[PDB]
Amino acid sequence: EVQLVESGGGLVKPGGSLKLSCAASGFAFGNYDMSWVRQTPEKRLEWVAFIGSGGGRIYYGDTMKGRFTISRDNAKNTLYLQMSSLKSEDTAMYYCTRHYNYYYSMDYWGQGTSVIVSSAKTTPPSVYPLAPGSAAQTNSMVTLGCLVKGYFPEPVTVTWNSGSLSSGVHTFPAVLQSDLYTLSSSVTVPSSTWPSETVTCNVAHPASSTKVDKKIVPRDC
Amino acid sequence: DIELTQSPAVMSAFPGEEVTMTCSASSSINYMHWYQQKPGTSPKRWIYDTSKLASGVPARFSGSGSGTSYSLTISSMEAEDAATYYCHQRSIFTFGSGTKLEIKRADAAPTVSIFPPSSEQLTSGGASVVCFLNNFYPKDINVKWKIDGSERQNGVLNSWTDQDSKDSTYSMSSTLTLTKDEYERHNSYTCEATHKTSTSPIVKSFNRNEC
Repeated sequence: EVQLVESGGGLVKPGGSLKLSCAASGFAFGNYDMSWVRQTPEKRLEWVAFIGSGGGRIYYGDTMKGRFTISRDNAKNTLYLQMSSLKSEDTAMYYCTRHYNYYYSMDYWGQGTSVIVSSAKTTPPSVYPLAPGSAAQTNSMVTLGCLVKGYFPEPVTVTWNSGSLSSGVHTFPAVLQSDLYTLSSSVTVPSSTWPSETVTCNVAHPASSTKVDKKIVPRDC
Repeated sequence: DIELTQSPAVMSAFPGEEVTMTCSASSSINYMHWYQQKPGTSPKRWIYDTSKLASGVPARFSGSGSGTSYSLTISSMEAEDAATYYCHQRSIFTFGSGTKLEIKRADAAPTVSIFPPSSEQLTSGGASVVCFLNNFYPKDINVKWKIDGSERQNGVLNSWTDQDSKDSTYSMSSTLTLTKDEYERHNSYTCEATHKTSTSPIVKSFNRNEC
């Protein structure tokens, strides 16, 4: 029933601005105090802003320094957060939350909306097949991979045979090399089934709206 | 101001054990709350008002404390309890930094494999050598790279996965990035894993001038 759905996140340059929204369903939105809480890339949680049922009382967190503005429209069951003069340390996941009673625990949370503040620009990935080659294996199982390099921003989603190959998959967290992310994914299959039966990795980058398939084929030596 | 710290930062236990984690305050405050988070999803209300369980919380969980010290306790821990737990209270700007509870299991050596740079990455002037270390335990593990008989530790990046949902193992990638010229200038590439399942390392290698 109770639903908290957030929107408005994205990538912005330092100094810029962005307005986040949080639509509500399932309860009497006007009866409840609401807040925004943010989680930094370091998984640090900070109380960014608070607003009472009526919108008459407001609080902001310590490092906010005048650059945030929280508001609400109890006629459209929507909570807002306007951010100004953004800094890199304002990069975080931003959550819309609801308060329970006057000790101020937070009994419902939204799904989150991601805010990234940097001068970097959106870049599609490169996708390279990882076949064994000069390092051929010789047991009952064989491990293959795909290398995903040079994309911005996160995230990417990796699948194998369009999701059919799900067991035996390890997709590792991306790492930032020079404002560009790099990631690898491995899959293990029976030695008897490759290349007898094809293996393809599927890479999707939503931000650049790119889709690419890479078949894993034995090399020419 | 009034600020919170948590201890321990990381801990692991077998299912069936008692578990306790502590949250302390620089001065006296009351009505402490506790939130549960698992990777990829939002924090979730778990305990509130120092001792009240939120809905859907097993009775194995309990919260207590007063003044400057509070704790969260779990009897007969279950695998599903594994998560990060954060404390917070109505007068605090920054949440406590969290206790991450992980699952203890039987030791296991990694499955290791190494991959030379792909032909198409070479065509673009770059050369990544990739080494996977899959399904080991505990998380602590050492990887060494040797090029042509010499040890190398410059262009290496290491990345671990979260503890696995199904079997509680860890996997990691270890990537050595070079340009094409430096790759073309050496022949033997070795990836070496020293774990505590093994006084003797696990070794995987290739020669560039083959294939």
